Amino acid sequence: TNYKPVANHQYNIEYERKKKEDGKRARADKQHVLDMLFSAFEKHQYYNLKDLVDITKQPVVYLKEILKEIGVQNVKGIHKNTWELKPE
Amino acid sequence: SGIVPQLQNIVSTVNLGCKLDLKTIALRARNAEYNPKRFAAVIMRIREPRTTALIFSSGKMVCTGAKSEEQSRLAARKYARVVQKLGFPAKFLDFKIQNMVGSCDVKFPIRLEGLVLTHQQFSSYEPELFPGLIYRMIKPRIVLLIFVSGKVVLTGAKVRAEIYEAFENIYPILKGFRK
Amino acid sequence: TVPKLYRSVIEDVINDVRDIFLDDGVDEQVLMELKTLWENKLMGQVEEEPLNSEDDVSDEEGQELFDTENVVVCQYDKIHRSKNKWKFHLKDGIMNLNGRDYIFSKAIGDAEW
Amino acid sequence: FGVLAKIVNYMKTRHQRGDTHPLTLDEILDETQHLDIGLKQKQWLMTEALVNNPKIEVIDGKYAFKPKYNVR
Amino acid sequence: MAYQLYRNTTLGNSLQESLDELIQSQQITPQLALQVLLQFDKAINAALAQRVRNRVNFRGSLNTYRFCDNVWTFVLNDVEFREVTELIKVDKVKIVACD
Amino acid sequence: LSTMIGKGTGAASFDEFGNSKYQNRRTMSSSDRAMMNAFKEITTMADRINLPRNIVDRTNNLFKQVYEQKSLKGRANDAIASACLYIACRQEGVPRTFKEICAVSRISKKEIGRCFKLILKALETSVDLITTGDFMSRFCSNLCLPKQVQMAATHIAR
Amino acid sequence: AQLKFFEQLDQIEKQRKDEQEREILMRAAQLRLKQKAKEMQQQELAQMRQRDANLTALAA
Amino acid sequence: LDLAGPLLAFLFRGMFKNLLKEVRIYAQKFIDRGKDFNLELAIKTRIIS
Amino acid sequence: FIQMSVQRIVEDAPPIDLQAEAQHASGEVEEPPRYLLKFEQIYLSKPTHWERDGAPSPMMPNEARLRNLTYSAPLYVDITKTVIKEGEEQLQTQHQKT
Repeated sequence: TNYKPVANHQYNIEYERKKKEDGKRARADKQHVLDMLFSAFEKHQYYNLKDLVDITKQPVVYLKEILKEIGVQNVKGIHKNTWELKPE
Repeated sequence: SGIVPQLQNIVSTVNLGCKLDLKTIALRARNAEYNPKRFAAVIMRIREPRTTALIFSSGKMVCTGAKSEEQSRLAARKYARVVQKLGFPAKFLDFKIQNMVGSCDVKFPIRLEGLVLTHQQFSSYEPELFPGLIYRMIKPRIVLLIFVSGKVVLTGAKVRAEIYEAFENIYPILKGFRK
Repeated sequence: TVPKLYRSVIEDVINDVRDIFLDDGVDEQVLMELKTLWENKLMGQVEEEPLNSEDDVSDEEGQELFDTENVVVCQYDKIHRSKNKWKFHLKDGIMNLNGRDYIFSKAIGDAEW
Repeated sequence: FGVLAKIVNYMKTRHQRGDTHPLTLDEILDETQHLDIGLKQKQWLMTEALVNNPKIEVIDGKYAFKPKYNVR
Repeated sequence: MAYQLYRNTTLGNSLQESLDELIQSQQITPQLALQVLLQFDKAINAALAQRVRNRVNFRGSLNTYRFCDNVWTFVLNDVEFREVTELIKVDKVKIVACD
Repeated sequence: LSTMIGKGTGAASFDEFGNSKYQNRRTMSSSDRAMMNAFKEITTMADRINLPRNIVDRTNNLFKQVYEQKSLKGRANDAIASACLYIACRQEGVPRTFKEICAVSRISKKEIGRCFKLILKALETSVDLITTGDFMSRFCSNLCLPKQVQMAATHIAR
Repeated sequence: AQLKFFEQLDQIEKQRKDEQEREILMRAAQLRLKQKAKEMQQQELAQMRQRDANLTALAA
Repeated sequence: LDLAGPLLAFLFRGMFKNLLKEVRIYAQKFIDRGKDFNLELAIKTRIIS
Repeated sequence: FIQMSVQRIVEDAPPIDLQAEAQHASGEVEEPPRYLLKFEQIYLSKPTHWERDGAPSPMMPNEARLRNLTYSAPLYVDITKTVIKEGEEQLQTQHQKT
């Protein structure tokens, strides 16, 4: 019975179904993305790009472009160089 | 040979030469749908030519489902005119047929095993993956799906001449393996 | 049946707006007056650039402008289409057919294009 | 507070216009589609906290001259 | 700031007209009217979700369809709404769906 | 052309807070580390279904040729390794079904098949068509059927 | 209106009592601070939630 | 005197610990991704043998 | 060794406990699932040799001497896997003779 022939592993099909249902994150308008970013920054001062991507629910490239427009990367002793959501 | 393939689908790409707003097109068009989470273009369908077109924000459009070259061009023009009616400066630039699909029947069963044995350099027969034999013709760059029932489907053609020539090339070979 | 559901909805709505009426500092008589009025109101072209060569390639757009005909507003769980037909798993929603309202939980639909 | 950083970005684009003039908060809030209520007061407390560290210069009187180096 | 589906129906229209009358009378402020509409939307969504336990069916033909921002705008003709208890006939229908 | 260092003796080897071996040895290049990981995965997959070592070596050679040819650089490694294992089984004359390879590989059957087609094109080689007699031995043995039953099934299929 | 000002002063006393009468329950197991933090978190959701309303009104 | 049994028991103790370690690592990767790892794939058969 | 020590070594090993590292950055009230594995009931088969075809067959000792094979027997363990996703339901799937 071990290693029985299966077309696709069960866990993989579940994961694929979840990903397909969720879909790719859509590129929203600059205004709304900026507003969401500013509220997120209001929560507190420092954000990592990964969790910021999770919060904004935007493509990584588009979010990086918008964030490079205003925010600036600071090299810091927290753990690493991260983004700063304050424009100045 | 006495048999001519009949086209089942034609893919043609044309550039409108102007950027577009996908959301506006979706809101204002009749049969258009836009799901940026699913796909980045706008899917529209017209019943009279019985075709479907994908419209991108870059101004390039792809028309599929047309059974004839004239139908493809007319459908592309109709989609461009619909977009133009929505206020955009849509044009008809560099219309081209990217791919054509044709189907036919040889009216006899075929021994795909012998065919792949004889033409292993061009044949690919994997019943586990797909019951139809895949033949990659070289002189015309055409891919043929040959089935034991005799149905043959040709794809990858830019002009109808390629479809007809590929079938003309493949027919004697298939006749050599009649079951 | 549907009127009874409407009355239950009235109760839910008033209960839900009580807290807002307290938050905004407005007196509670507004809710009574609102309910009274609401109930009363209810009961060879080489140069191909020109696209003008074709005309009347569309249909009347006034249907969406009118919207006077019967209207169904609901939520969709799954919507599938296979080359001819549109299939509809519309979940709980409301329908306005010939003025009379209909309420449903599961709606199944098949249509042709 | 995020809307406040957005106002900072707004006045940055205002610098980009080159028509920078002594302003105040109400006109910016109006042109940025935001209201004038006690919310403006709490965000103005935040804004004065900003005036304590306004590297993007936001002074109270005739102001907004951000660039530490600025001639044209 | 909610789903905002049932506003363009008989119930939502009646509520909106009543709010308009009170606004004309100055009894309620427009912000209060908007808040009432939002609360009504929440309550109606919950009520339809919970207190409705009937299954319906329908068939017909489709003449138009649209999709944008997860909003379907189907337009069917000669629809027959079939239910186990009753059958209803309609010449045309517009189905607006959201999720 | 490398070496590596151990702990050695207990004295100055570990320093201020246990420096260890001054370091961690840190050897090689990706054009070899990736191939090494693929070889390990191939051995694991083969042992899962008790494939002989000659089939493993043929799979390793096929993977080396594919990996250096680089037409499948975009396809994930494990899919290439699984397809190579399938091709090696086919060339050795003991084919395993795509589902059988998927049973031991995290890669789905569809991706294995696509990489199999791509590897066939890249190598410009071919595999003999499978016949019903190829799978009779394994299927009958796994079903614990008698030898006469296996012969009857083979004859019936042929 | 003067009476309404007095009622507002009473509501301010009631909020102080509620915040402090249990800034003590937490200690026995900062309440105002926690409430403020909770309020801060909603702002981001509210707007992500809210502008959808604007587009849905345009769509329908 | 340590005969064949105790010696092989010592070796098998070591190797089963290593096998469980490898299962832990392999499963942890998939768990972090949120896929529901297959136990049969996790077990590295070569280790013990 | 085979009868007792192998089974005792399997049982003595602590159960494997696994959970995600605060995946999805949500409320995370123990939201990451907990996966627990416990090995049990070890089984040994008779010495077996699998051919190039993959068909199992008994391996006689003399054949092992002549063909330089190794005289070994397959070792199988029952494994029980429990998933605790804090969904108020725990599912304990069992894998037999792994």
